[PDB]
Amino acid sequence: RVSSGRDLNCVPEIADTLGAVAKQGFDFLCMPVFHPRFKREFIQEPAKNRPGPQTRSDLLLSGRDWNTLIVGKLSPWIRPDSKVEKIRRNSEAAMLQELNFGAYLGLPAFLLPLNQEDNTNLARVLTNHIHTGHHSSMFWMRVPLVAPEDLRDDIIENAPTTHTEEYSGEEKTWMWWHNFRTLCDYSKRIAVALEIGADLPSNHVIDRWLGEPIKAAILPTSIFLTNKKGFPVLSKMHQRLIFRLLKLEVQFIITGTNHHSCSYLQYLEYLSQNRPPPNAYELFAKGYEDYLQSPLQPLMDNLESQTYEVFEKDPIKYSQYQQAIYKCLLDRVPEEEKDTNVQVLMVLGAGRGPLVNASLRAAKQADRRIKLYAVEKNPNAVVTLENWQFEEWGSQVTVVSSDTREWVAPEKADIIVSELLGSFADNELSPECLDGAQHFLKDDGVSIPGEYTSFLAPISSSKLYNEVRACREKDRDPEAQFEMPYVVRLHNFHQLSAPQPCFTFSHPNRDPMIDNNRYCTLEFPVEVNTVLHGFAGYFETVLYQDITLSIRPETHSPGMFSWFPILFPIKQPITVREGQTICVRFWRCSNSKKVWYEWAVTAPVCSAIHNPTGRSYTIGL
Amino acid sequence: CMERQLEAARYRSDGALLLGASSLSGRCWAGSLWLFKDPCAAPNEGFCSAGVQTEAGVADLTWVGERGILVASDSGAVELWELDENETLIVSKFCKYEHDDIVSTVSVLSSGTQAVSGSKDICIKVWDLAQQVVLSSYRAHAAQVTCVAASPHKDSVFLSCSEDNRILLWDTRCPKPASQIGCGYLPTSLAWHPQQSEVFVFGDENGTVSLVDTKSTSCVLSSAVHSQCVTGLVFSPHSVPFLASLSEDCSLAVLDSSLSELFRSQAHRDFVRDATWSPLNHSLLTTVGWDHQVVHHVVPT
Ligand SMILES: Cc1ncnc2c1ccn2[C@@H]1C[C@H](Oc2cc(C(F)F)c(F)c3c2CNCC3)[C@@H](O)[C@H]1O
Repeated sequence: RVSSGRDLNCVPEIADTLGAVAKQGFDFLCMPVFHPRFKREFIQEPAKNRPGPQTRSDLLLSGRDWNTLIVGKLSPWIRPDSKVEKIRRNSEAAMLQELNFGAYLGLPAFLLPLNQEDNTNLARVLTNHIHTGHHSSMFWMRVPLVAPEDLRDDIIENAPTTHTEEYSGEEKTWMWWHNFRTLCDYSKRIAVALEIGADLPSNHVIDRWLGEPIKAAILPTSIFLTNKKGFPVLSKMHQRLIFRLLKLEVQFIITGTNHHSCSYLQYLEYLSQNRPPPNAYELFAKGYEDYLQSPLQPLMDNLESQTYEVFEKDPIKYSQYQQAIYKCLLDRVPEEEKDTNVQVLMVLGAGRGPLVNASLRAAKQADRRIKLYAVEKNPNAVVTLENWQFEEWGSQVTVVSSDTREWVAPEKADIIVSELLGSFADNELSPECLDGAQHFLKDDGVSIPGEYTSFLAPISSSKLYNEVRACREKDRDPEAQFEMPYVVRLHNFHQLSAPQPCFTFSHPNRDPMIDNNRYCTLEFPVEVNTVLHGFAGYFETVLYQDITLSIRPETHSPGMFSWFPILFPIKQPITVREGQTICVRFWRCSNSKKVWYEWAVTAPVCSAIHNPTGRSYTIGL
Repeated sequence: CMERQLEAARYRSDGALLLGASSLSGRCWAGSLWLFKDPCAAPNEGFCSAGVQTEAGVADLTWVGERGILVASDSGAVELWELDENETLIVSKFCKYEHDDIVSTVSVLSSGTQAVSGSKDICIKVWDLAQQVVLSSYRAHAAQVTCVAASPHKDSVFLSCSEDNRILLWDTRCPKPASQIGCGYLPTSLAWHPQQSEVFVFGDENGTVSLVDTKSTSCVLSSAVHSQCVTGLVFSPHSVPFLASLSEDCSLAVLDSSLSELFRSQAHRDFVRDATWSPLNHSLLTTVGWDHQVVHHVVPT
């Protein structure tokens, strides 16, 4: 249940060592591809001409074992940023030699350390290896939560450890990683192997690693407390961190010598088994985590049958729609008028008919009479509606195969019910649609939903930033992927500020010079040091009175699957210091043919205006 | 199968040569311990008095008296290996895995009952050789412990140095035992002076050797002996001792008290790892290397 490995620095006999590791339970071994102490010379004689083999043979293991079980480790004497010219030159050659030997073997990962502030030449030599030949291996940057210089024993008489808070100072190992991956141009092949120490740092220090590509978590044996029975266990703070990494599905690594009567692995497995079970949303999204999808355009496109199937299997959303109609039927028809008044109920964008079936159950419990209409423009869905109109609904439902803005209705409506909302509420053009249905609505008719509001929150996620970067396509603008929203089940990210309302629409809009274009300026107070990559969009809707639906994480409608958050990226990531305010501007724009968003960051620094005139993205009318 | 890389050469009181070695390449990365009652018959494996195979490479070793041998293991263990009553075998006393990485430096304290190890796990541990336990565990450094050298005559004083650029003067009598002795390049080798218990020398990774007095951390005299890192420094048994410095530049130099060069030997074709002066002939100095050589030098005095 937990992918775990063993970190070693001493491997006298490769197959013997691997067999013991596999018996222990480790799915892989991190070991040195050359002897850790076997320092080599490449420039001066006579050590340059050192005879004999340079390392053990590739023959000692099957190609499959080298591909799935061995994780390389850079030799600890290799120091490409040494202040000694000869050590840099020598460690450059030795580093390429080790990296190339790992590529020769098809190793699935290779470890490199980040133990000092300056790793510029280390980055240049890794970047040069990445650009040479054909390999595809992952590079794991072993970086600690707390630098060894800041966790030392306070035992140097003339050099004491500081006892004052250094906010940014305590997050120094994050900057070591940030500079390193900026230098290597955000390579998808460069990830973090995070080293947890005996005493965990402040929460803000830990939170600096949110949205970061963590592929492994290194637990040294010395961080384990001993229980009454004698087996290794972890503090309740260490366990909380392990639970956070289990959500990211990192590979746990056990390093260092044995100090307990694998017991370390057994504890990890025990923790893994006792984690809270995944809820309905958590089980539905399993696989969709940080996967970028295009937002649906049901108006411009015709939805596939299986898309409607998925939208139908959301009991919570339809139960909320049932009650919204149920409360409206009671409010519109008094019990004395129970069989004198039949309400004109019109579903707009009926699909295969799930709202039609909600309006039937809402007429039964409310005990009022309704005349149903199922308006749908997708002719393929309309085939499903007409087979049900004959087989089950009957004279009750009048299926109309049209676009709501071009339909000339027989009589005016009492209630119009629609589900024309996207993850950013109005992104499927619901305002435009319901506006073109207000003419066939009675001078006192109800619209369900009656209101909806979009929300935005600034996020940090170098992983989602890298995921959007990988969306570059040929025959288009090389940066167009940063000027369009994506629907995504955001997972490895950090929300830098509370969601705030962006655009609101209310139906009906009995005001002339209505105008669905918008311009909103938001100010997001940020309490942490971070890197902004985009803005998560969510929505809230008032179906009727207190009956509401929401994807705003704080007010999220429990167990609802129909919507995932949207992501509005930005071309260039923006450094945000603790106490700074991120200021974002959003626009809803349109002409007679298309509708689109435009957006820009105005503080702490300006970005370019994203998607000017829908050049990268439009929503068709 | 065999250990070509000779790591340590240590002459005891009578004149029997100690030999630590590791195979830092090939199928097996294990190590070995060897005793040669006839020093001129080294490194020939069949011309030895005793030998033993270890499960891991020998990064460092020290003579715990005349029978015992303390070993710094790659496996993360401190080991005690004692000669048998006949001196034709080497047997394990303890193999304690208390360090989380390659144990690279070892030094036995004045009383011969305590010792100090320096690992790549950044810790420094003080051991009770008889009780077979770690008396104290010290995480005073920020990077790998390169070298730990116990004081000649004080059982609670010793020098350590690390890739964190610090040289710590230790005295376990204080509540904060360590103290930085400054003056540059990373410290790589430490040598206590035999007569001045307050003077010591150290070598850096730029081939420079520096003469340091604990008292005042200023005026300090130094010289560029080597072109590459200074892996070791050993003082001669003479009443006025000569200093022999070994290096990665595959050379050995013998210097006077003013750091001037009196000898230079290029007999080695690989890294020079240890030097030991003869207890019998004080102008005879033996150097083992990574090229499997044992080279016996005649220092011009
Ligand atoms: C101008 C015009 N005139 C007539 N109909 C129109 C339009 C524009 C769109 N449409 C319909 C709307 C309908 O959209 C849905 C149906 C179901 C249900 F069927 F499952 C859903 F769950 C969801 C949606 C959309 N938001 C996510 C959830 C789709 O069928 C379109 O063809």
